[PDB]
Amino acid sequence: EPNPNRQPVELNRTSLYLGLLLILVLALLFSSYFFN
Amino acid sequence: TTGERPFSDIITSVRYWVIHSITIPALFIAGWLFVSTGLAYDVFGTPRPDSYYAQEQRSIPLVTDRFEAKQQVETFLEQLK
Amino acid sequence: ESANYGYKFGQEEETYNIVAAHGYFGRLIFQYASFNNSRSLHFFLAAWPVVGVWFAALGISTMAFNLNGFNFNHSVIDAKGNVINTWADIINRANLGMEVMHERNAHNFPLDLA
Amino acid sequence: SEGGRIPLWIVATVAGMGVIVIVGLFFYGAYAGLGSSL
Amino acid sequence: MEVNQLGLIATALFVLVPSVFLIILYVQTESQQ
Amino acid sequence: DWRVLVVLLPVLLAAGWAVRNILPYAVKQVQKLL
Amino acid sequence: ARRTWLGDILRPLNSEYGKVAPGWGTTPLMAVFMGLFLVFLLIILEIYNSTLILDGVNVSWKAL
Amino acid sequence: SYPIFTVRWVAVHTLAVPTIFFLGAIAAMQFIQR
Amino acid sequence: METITYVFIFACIIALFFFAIFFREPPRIT
Amino acid sequence: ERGWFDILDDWLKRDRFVFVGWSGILLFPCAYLALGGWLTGTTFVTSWYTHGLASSYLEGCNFLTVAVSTPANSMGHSLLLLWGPEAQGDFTRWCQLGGLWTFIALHGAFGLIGFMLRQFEIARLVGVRPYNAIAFSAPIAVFVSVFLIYPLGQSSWFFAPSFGVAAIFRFLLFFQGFHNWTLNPFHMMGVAGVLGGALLCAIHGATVENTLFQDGEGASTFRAFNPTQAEETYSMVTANRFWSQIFGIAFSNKRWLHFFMLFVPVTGLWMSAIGVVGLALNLRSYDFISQEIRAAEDPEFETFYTKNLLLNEGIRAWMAPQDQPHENFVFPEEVLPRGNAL
Amino acid sequence: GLPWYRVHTVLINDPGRLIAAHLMHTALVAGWAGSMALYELATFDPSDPVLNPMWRQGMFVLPFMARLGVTGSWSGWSITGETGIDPGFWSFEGVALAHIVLSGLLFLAACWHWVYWDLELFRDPRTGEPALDLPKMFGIHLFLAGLLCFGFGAFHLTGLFGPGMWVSDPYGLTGSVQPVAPEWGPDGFNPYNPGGVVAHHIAAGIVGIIAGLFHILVRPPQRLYKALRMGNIETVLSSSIAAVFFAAFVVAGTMWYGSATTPIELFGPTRYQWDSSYFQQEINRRVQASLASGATLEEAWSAIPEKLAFYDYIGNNPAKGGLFRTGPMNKGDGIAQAWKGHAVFRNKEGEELFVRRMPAFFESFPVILTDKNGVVKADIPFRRAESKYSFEQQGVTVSFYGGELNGQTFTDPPTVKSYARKAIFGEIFEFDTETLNSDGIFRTSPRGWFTFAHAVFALLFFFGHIWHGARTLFRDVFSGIDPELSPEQVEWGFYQKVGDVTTR
Amino acid sequence: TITPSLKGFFIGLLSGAVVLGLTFAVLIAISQIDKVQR
Amino acid sequence: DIDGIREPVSGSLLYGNNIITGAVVPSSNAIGLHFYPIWEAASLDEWLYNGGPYQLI
Ligand code: CLA
Ligand code: CLA
Ligand code: CLA
Ligand code: CLA
Ligand SMILES: C=Cc1c(C)c2cc3nc(c4c5[nH]c(cc6nc(cc1[nH]2)C(C)=C6CC)c(C)c5C(=O)[C@@H]4C(=O)OC)[C@@H](CCC(=O)OC/C=C(\C)CCC[C@H](C)CCC[C@H](C)CCCC(C)C)[C@@H]3C
Ligand SMILES: CCCCCCCCCCCCCCCC(=O)OC[C@H](COP(=O)(O)OC[C@@H](O)CO)OC(=O)CCCCCCCCCCCCCCC
Ligand SMILES: CC1=C(/C=C/C(C)=C/C=C/C(C)=C/C=C/C=C(C)/C=C/C=C(C)/C=C/C2=C(C)CCCC2(C)C)C(C)(C)CCC1
Ligand SMILES: CC1=C(/C=C/C(C)=C/C=C/C(C)=C/C=C/C=C(C)/C=C/C=C(C)/C=C/C2=C(C)CCCC2(C)C)C(C)(C)CCC1
Ligand SMILES: CCCCCCCS[C@@H]1O[C@H](CO)[C@@H](O)[C@H](O)[C@H]1O
Ligand SMILES: CCCCCCCS[C@@H]1O[C@H](CO)[C@@H](O)[C@H](O)[C@H]1O
Ligand code: OEY
Ligand SMILES: [Ca+2]
Ligand SMILES: [Cl-]
Ligand SMILES: [Cl-]
Ligand SMILES: [Fe+2]
Ligand SMILES: [Mg+2]
Repeated sequence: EPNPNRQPVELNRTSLYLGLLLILVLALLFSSYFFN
Repeated sequence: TTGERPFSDIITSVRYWVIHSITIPALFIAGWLFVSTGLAYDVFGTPRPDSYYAQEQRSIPLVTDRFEAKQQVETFLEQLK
Repeated sequence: ESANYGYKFGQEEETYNIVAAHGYFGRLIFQYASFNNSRSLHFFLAAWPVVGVWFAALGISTMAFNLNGFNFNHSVIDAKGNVINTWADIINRANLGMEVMHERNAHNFPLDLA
Repeated sequence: SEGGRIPLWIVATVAGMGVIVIVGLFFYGAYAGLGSSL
Repeated sequence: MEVNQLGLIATALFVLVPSVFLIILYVQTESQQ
Repeated sequence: DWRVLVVLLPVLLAAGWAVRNILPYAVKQVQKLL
Repeated sequence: ARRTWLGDILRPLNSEYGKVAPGWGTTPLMAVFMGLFLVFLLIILEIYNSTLILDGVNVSWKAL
Repeated sequence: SYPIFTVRWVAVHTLAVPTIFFLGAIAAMQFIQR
Repeated sequence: METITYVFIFACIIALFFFAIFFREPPRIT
Repeated sequence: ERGWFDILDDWLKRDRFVFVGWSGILLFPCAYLALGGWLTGTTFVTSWYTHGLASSYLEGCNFLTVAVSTPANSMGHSLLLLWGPEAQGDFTRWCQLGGLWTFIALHGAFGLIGFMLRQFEIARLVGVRPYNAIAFSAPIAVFVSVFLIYPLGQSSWFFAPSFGVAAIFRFLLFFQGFHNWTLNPFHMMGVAGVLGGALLCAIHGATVENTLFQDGEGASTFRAFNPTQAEETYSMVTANRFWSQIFGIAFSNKRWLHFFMLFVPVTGLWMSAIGVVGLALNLRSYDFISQEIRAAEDPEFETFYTKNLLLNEGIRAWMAPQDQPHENFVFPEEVLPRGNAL
Repeated sequence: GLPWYRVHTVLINDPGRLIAAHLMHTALVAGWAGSMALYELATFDPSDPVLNPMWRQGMFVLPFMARLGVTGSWSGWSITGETGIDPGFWSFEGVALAHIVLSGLLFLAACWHWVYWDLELFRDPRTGEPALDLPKMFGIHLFLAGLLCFGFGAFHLTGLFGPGMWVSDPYGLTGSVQPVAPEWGPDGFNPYNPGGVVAHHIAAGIVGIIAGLFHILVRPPQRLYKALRMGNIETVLSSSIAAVFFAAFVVAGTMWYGSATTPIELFGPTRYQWDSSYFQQEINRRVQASLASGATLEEAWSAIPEKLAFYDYIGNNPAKGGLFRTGPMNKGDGIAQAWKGHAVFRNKEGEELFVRRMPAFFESFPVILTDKNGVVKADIPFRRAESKYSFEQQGVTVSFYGGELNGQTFTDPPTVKSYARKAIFGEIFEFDTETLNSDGIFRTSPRGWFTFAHAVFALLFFFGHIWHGARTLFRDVFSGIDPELSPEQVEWGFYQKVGDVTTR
Repeated sequence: TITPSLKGFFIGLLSGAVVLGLTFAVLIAISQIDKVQR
Repeated sequence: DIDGIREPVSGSLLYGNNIITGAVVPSSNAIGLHFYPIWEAASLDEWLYNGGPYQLI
């Protein structure tokens, strides 16, 4: 039987841009320390 | 409004000033005397200008033991002649 | 759903209740420390950091001409004339470490005048 | 007695002047006695 | 320069895993009517 | 200590004074709330 | 829903949802234990902190 | 019409009374000489 | 290797600027 | 069921000039005691026996140099209760041993707890969401990590910040010299959050003030607003176009805008908090190992990183003996790191 | 649809799948413990518990296995230096394997509970809706926890039926797993008395059983049920998160300060042992005792165990590392090979001089030598031109007693200076820096990393508690406030009591 | 044995109890005198 | 050579810097406040040694 609690998930484009910018800036910041 | 008398109402009343033209100077003078009598020094254990050091000493009376700190300070105060 | 979808770009009506926010913050402190005028509030938001950063900038720009921070080095002296250190003097010690180590090969004469 | 007799602007003025007196006293103290470096 | 060589993969994964996460979420959002 | 009475005396005279001036209205408020 | 043997066995353990005691119930009692617990914590903190020093309790590696 | 002694009264004076006392103390300090 | 990494990340960020600016969700008045 | 609890609840939540509430029972004494404690200390109490410093108005310090200083290093992490084994009920000794520091820090901690409970309580009474409290989590994280966790990681309370302007400056310089704290990416995120916050504050405020609708005739635009009006007082659409054309991107969602204004500084402060928790253990972002290997081998290799390390070494050597009197550092002139001439 | 940060909220009214998710989490954590143990066992060098114990090697879970009595490998070695032992099944490998298998079983169970989510058990008998009776659930789980706690204390720790636990002497020289008797007196609350650990689990276990029976049999009062929203599982999330960051701060603290459950042979020394020269004092005490009994300097110092000397060295201080200085301590100063012996510095006049030890605060520290009275007698100058205390001027020599350099004296300034530089770190060791390509820079121990991770997680979880607590108490306004909020409910004086419309 | 610090502990305990007790006694008294109107 | 004492400071990634340590280094102290455009240099190599890019930027 199909579970009635299932919900669709969303991520709009602006959230994609924001998220990508966060990940990339965090990488740009921490990478020096990873290489050390 | 929350029911209390408005501040502007009170601080422009003659009575407010009858009371506070007394109570405020009195407090001021009380504090002044608290210092001028030297009471503050003894209450808080703050050194007077002539009691940071013994006359020839240049070392700080630094507390160096946790449970004997009180005794240390008292000893330091003794060594001030 | 995201609460943000409750706002639609260009809608004529406000998306929050400024009277509720005012009632809340006004009770948080007291009534007369809370803005009830959005214009004067937003103006405050604008003015405070802008004026502050103006002062920071003027700080750098005036220290450019060596009108420097407060100097209380050895400001407190006991009855005999012993220096009683304050936190200002500790700061001075740290400042000295910086001064003596900075550009370690560039100074030939005892004062770093620029 | 009845609130409203003494005009607010006079109160404000006297108060402000008191503030200036006391703060002036503190700045004077920066140059005399303790903490004056002398 | 004697950098820690793991830095490379650490950085790569740091970028790729969450980025890919977002991309999956975005694309399947667009493909919904 | 004499300095304690010297320092407390102005404040005590102040309290006594404000009590003198405000007492009737004070008992009026206390009675009113009761 | 689907019944199972284990489900039927456990069924009464999950059947009193929302059942409450009226009013304040055992809240006073609870409060007491909380009070007690607080003091207990205070004690073990202050022992660890050397703010409370007890005979025979040497808060050090040199305990044993 | 209005009460004199309220929560606000108490809050105001717990801050105001020590403040004037302290201002007197610090004012006095300005005349201390080493 | 590190240099390539740093410059790569940077380059991605600039590319991202391009897309976020010119290929943004259009604000639509309603 | 109107028992005493409910009557008390009635009284505590009366709409008065200063709201009290249940939280008020915790908030008001603690806050009051912290404030009074700082005012008392900075006015009257010395740091002679704990730091070898004058720190009060009574001693001749001014507003910038007064402080309630931390206890002596010898106290360890003692609660320094007035009735505790160090002061033994002696108020004066307690003041001289640094009791006011733990007094202020602890009453201050519980005060902050009280304030945030107050935010929750009032939020619940009025019917708003508790985002203000949530936002206030960030100051609490900062306070707790810097004033409690950080010294708890170290040898004693002595190395916590002392409560004063110059004392805090010293704290900053210490963190540079010993911890190389500016190099720490968690601090960096904090800086980004705080400056980003200030930036958002300015830019949102200015944008609103410069996209106002003419809703009045006067040259003072402040009058042309009514708290109960339904219409927006400024044009989001014009704001959006302006920023889209000036800067490339712009907000289009107001809820998202104000959430973002919540998000940036709160998150920044939380990040700095994490970094300081690291510094409690001296788990620093002090060096870049590759830089040090190269520089050790290659005396012509210089960067701003190595330059700053030379500065840190100076800070440590020159400030340690006076800043850490209990250590009894005697550093002869000849061992002090110095560049040429200076 | 759901924003990315709410995807897991689909479980809130689905007990079966909530259980599936919890099962999956448990499987993941068990699998991590297994994998982590296997990695450590693949990298652990068991060949020298004296100068290369587990905490020098970056071992994180090995010490937690050792702490509770797993000390042996199937390959025949044990962490206390024995060879030819049979640890039975419950070796490090056996523990790792059991966790891996548990992980697989929990994975399968998670699948089953995911697919068969619609169980009658999760429905309320009266309403037919999904419902969990959280108060009774709490009673049941609390009772089980009480049982487990009690059993752990009474059987495992005591050795009644189990190995006991890691105990040691005050200097962490002779650690082993031993049965521990409960301490029922006030010293039971001494964090350094392990008897207290035992007593705690027995007593708290019984209390847990009693309390559990109580929460099984006695319903919540209406007023607490309402106040805490006990019908809402998120209230349990909030208070559980609170308990958990509480616990986290406590284990961070006891890991940093030390206790009977964080032994130095398993996690390394504490920073405070360096701060107070804990080990140096015991070393000196033993040496003084030998000299008292007529032994020579060389005898007195050669009698000092290398293990004890190794504790008295700042490279084992957990407050000396760095956030991005990764890996085992061996990667920093090297793999310790041997004590060089105790360095005794002397000047031309034959006075004994003492190197000022490095405080943990300093990445670097000058080399300064005093006499017993703390008077500076020699140093390594920065500016040479007005040097008065140079080793060359002062004719400083170093002699070694004990260790590989026993009986030797060095008189050439460069050598003497080398040893003085090492002497600021405490006792001096020979390190193999080649094997690991060690870079010479200090790293922290498992004590450090544990403490850091758990202080940070405790702090973040505080925020978790705030967030979920807020969501529990403000569920009605989560999506926003009442569009018909009366301006007079929020304006002043309209109601006597804030928020109470019956007080207008 | 009652060490001086155990005594100190009891004094702190009793002080706290007295502070809280007086506070709540006053609060309850005032609450009972100045009731809200419904 | 930021401070003009023939002691060149490395600022670029290719010359041993990471994102955190890297910089465009201020022009040489020997230049002071003199205007140093590219065409005042005898070569680009000179210009680079003396920190011309800082001024241009
Ligand atoms: C109202 C809120 C409040 C809170 C949360 C605090 C909290 C604190 N105070 Mg502050 N204080 C307050 C108000 C408050 N204070 C007020 C109004 C004053 C003025 C009187 C003070 C004056 C003051 C001083 C002078 C000092 C403190 C100190 C402290 C700290 C130690 C407290 C302690 O150990 O008590 C322990 C007591 C309790 C926890 C009471 C619990 C009662 C239990 C639950 C009931 C059982 C009691 C039982 C019947 C007693 C049996 C006794 C018998 C065995 C002999 C703690 C941070 C100390 C400090 O800051 O050290 C640095 C300190 O020296 N406070
Ligand atoms: C009857 C015999 C008996 C004995 C001998 C013990 C012995 C012990 N108990 Mg147990 N206990 C018992 C019965 C017993 N218990 C019973 C019947 C219960 C009721 C179920 C408990 C409930 C209990 C709890 C809840 C705890 C103990 C703990 C302990 C240990 C205390 C030593 C220590 O390391 O404290 C260390 C811990 C403290 C000194 C308390 C810390 C309190 C914190 C500081 C409060 C503030 C938290 C705050 C959020 C921190 C954030 C601020 C910060 C970041 C600055 C010791 C093993 C403690 C423990 O396990 O420690 C490892 C502990 O937390 N016991
Ligand atoms: C409680 C957690 C914990 C702790 C305390 C340890 C401790 C240890 N590990 Mg173990 N480990 C763990 C969990 C843990 N581990 C987990 C979950 C895994 C699986 C990945 C491992 C896998 C593992 C391996 C493979 C190895 C270790 C090793 C070690 C040892 C060296 C540690 C080191 O160099 O770290 C370095 C720590 C850092 C560089 C800090 C990381 C800081 C992060 C990246 C910050 C992230 C910031 C974030 C993006 C900010 C977001 C902001 C945004 C929200 C706005 C040390 C004893 C090593 C060892 O010596 O083995 C013998 C080793 O080789 N561990
Ligand atoms: C027992 C622990 C626990 C549990 C069961 C939950 C459960 C929940 N949280 Mg809460 N939360 C917790 C702790 C917990 N939280 C803590 C410690 C914090 C502070 C950081 C929060 C802060 C928080 C916020 C701000 C929000 C939630 C929300 C939620 C709900 C939706 C979660 C979701 O879909 O994320 C989905 C997450 C992802 C799809 C990716 C997350 C990637 C993270 C950031 C990095 C990866 C972590 C890594 C894989 C695992 C590390 C393990 C670590 C413990 C060592 C769900 C009920 C949301 C909610 O209330 O919805 C209504 C919500 O907005 N939580
Ligand atoms: C130094 C910087 C700084 C100060 C002085 C500060 C101050 C304040 N923040 C408040 C609020 C906030 N701050 C917030 C976000 C931030 N706050 C920030 C930084 C600061 N915030 C930053 C960077 C952020 C971004 C995230 C939010 C979201 C709020 C609020 O909602 C709240 C507010 O109402 O603002 C209007 C108020 C809390 C009132 C209160 O707790 O009363 C109770 C007083 C108590 C409990 C006493 C505290 C005792 C302290 C902790 C220790 C003792 C300190 C001494 C008395 C003085 C020492 C002085 C020396 C150091 C020089 C208060 C005005
Ligand atoms: C008159 C004093 C000027 C002080 C410096 C400038 C402050 C105002 C500029 C902030 C720029 C923010 C960005 C634009 C934000 C923006 O668009 O503003 C808009 C806002 C409202 O504009 P209106 O058009 O309604 O009024 C301005 C004119 O049109 C005249 O009606 O302007 C003002 O309120 C001007 C206030 C003048 C009086 C302000 C006095 C403030 C200083 C008080 C003393 C503080 C000293 C502290 C020292 C420690
Ligand atoms: C500690 C302690 C305590 C408490 C005490 C208290 C509570 C106190 C209070 C105190 C106080 C409460 C004080 C106050 C003071 C104040 C002051 C000192 C003020 C000053 C001010 C001024 C000087 C001003 C200035 C200004 C500004 C700021 C801005 C505007 C302008 C002007 C210039 C006006 C007890 C006994 C419980 C116990 C023991 C310990
Ligand atoms: C099926 C089956 C089986 C098997 C099983 C298995 C094979 C398992 C495995 C499992 C596993 C093998 C698992 C693992 C896991 C792991 C994990 C889960 C991890 C995680 C991690 C993390 C989460 C991390 C994070 C981080 C990072 C990355 C960085 C730093 C920071 C941190 C820490 C945050 C058997 C035959 C038995 C039986 C039944 C069936
Ligand atoms: C699922 C496959 C895993 C099988 C591994 C079983 C190891 S069994 C293990 O073997 C050791 C051999 O020296 C013995 O010392 C030990 O007593 C015995 O329990
Ligand atoms: C000229 C050097 C003569 C004295 C030897 C130096 C002090 S001792 C030396 O210290 C090294 C760390 O730098 C260790 O790696 C090595 O094992 C140890 O022999
Ligand atoms: O800091 Mn000090 O003072 Ca202004 O110059 Mn003189 O030495 Mn150098 O050139 Mn860069 O810096
Ligand atoms: Ca004189
Ligand atoms: Cl420099
Ligand atoms: Cl010069
Ligand atoms: Fe706004
Ligand atoms: Mg003066």
